[PDB]
Amino acid sequence: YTHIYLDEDSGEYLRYEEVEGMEVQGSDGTYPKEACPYIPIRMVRLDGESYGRSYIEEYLGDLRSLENLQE
Amino acid sequence: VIKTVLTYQLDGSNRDFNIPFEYLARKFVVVTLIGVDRKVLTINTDYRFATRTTISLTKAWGPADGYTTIELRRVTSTTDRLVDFTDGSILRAYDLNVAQIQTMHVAEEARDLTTDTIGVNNDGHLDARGRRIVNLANAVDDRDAVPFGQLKTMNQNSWQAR
Amino acid sequence: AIVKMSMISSKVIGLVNPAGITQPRRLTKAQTGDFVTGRPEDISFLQLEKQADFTVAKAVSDAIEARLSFA
Amino acid sequence: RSYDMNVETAAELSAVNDILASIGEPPVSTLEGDANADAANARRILNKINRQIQSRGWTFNIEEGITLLPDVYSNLIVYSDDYLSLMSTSGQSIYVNRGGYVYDRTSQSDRFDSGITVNIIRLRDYDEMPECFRYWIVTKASRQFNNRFFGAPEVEGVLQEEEDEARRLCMEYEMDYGGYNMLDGDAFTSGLLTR
Amino acid sequence: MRSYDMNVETAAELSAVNDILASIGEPPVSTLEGDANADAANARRILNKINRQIQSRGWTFNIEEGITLLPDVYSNLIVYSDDYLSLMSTSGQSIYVNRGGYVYDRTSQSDRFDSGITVNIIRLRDYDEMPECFRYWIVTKASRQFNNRFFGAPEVEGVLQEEEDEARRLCMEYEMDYGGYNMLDGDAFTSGLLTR
Repeated sequence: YTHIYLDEDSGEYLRYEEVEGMEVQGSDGTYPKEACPYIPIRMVRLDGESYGRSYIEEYLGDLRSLENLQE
Repeated sequence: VIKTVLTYQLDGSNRDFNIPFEYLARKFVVVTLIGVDRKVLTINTDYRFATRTTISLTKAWGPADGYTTIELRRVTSTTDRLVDFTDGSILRAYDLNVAQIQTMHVAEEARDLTTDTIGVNNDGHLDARGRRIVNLANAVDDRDAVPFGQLKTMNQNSWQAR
Repeated sequence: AIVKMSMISSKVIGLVNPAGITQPRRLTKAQTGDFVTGRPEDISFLQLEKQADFTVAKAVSDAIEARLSFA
Repeated sequence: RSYDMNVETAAELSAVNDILASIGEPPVSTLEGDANADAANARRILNKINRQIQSRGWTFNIEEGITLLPDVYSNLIVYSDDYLSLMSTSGQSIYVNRGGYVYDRTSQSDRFDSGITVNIIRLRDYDEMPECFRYWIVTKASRQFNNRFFGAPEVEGVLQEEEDEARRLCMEYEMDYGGYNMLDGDAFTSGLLTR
Repeated sequence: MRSYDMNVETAAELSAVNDILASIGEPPVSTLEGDANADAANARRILNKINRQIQSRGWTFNIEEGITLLPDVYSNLIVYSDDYLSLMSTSGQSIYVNRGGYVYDRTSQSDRFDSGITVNIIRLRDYDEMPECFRYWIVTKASRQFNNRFFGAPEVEGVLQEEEDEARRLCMEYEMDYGGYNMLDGDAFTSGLLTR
């Protein structure tokens, strides 16, 4: 498990690796809030929601109906 | 002089049973198998009318099942009359007699049921009318206000307390 | 309305005339070929007869779509 | 005058109505020792027609999730004569009457330990039927009584017409009662409306 | 149900007279204690039967949608009285039937109700309360039944058939005039579509 989080104080992202219960002393990297190499992605962003809303999400009804007809 | 119930006792395993009264139709004779609950036996499944006045049961229904009384009450409907008269009929004497019999059966059933009760009178008094209250064993317990016959022995004991 | 009519149309029901002699059990329990006793007229299938209403609905929908597209 | 007495209908007024279908006169008792050869016949025809109409299968008289409990000692279920029809809730029926007890065709066994759920039509009294079905039953009974015994042509024709009208009314009553919907409310199409 | 003689005669005398005339029977003037006529009671029976049938046909002026049938608070039983020609539900498939003499909820398999049910009921009402067109239709149908039960007269049967058809046409006209029934803004589905 690799977990990165905001520093509780006025700091940058803190990154560490947890394998089984305890972390590994070797992995203690710290990255700036700007150049984070993990880069979560989202296609359609909605306020509140953390992520999701694929493009095919809002055409799923058309797919449902067409598949029913074709079946 | 003949009651409409004639409550029975299983007294072991018995099948044949008798009724003292007379009914216009077997739809007006109910057999409620009381004992642990007010279990009632319907017709064709638990009933069998071998012949008139000789009602019989499918099995014994002995006390081992918790049933001790099978009172064979008689109830005549007051909504489904046996003979209803029409202005174009013949007026058979059998019709008039059947009508009077059913109405008398309904009233005699409603006079017998109500007469065996305890309740106040117009003066505001409830009287047992000299009807001994049998079958109340264990009477008392936290001052329940009645004895069950042990009073005789208790008073004999208290008489010779000395 | 049009999509729901199409969904109605998708369902297939085999209407067998009771006055006929064809029995569906021997139809079902039969492989390809396997001459069976019966008459074709006995077996009929329910259909959605609502066609003219479909045509007028399609015409109105096309007109509305055209005006909206121009808009 | 100003009272609301109710006259009998269960085999009492129906028998009178069947009798009046022909020139016959109204009886009163219908249970009198006098056999009367018309109250008995009219009652028989009325009861048979009632049983047939119930067995035809209708929305109100079909009970869906009825569970039948086998006798514990014998593990047998009695297929009573009152059970006009007995079909499984699923597509295929697997229960039939063997001797006088339910028999499972596929399993080839009538020893049921837990129970069964089946769509069952149980015979119910004539008075318990709706007005439409009561009228249809009475008309059918009158027509059959006439055709069997009196054989009056014009009465037979008019009673056939009235039987057709009564059947139409009962069918419309059933369609109104069911409220069946081919859209949501149907089995196959309700799922398709998941767009 | 009800016996023929229980109801008093106010305008049912005209209907009974018409029924008796459909066979030649001369018109009575009492329709009461002073009848002693076997062809008057046999006409009132037909009139009552036909009135019940016509009411059970389900016309819009006697559907009385929205009842609040109440149960006994100590027994929790509603009574499916014989007067209730047809008891149904405002929604789709109805769940109320008649077991014994009390309403039975087949889906719930229980006839014990706490608050009160709402139904689309057709409660029987006297022949007088029927409109004029419905009274004429009832009279014509009762006349046909009386004639073909007691006398015959095929030509009279045909004439009564034509009169019954005309009376039914008039009754249907009255029903459509009464209801209104606009398919737009009156329908339960299209009216919502016209919201725009």
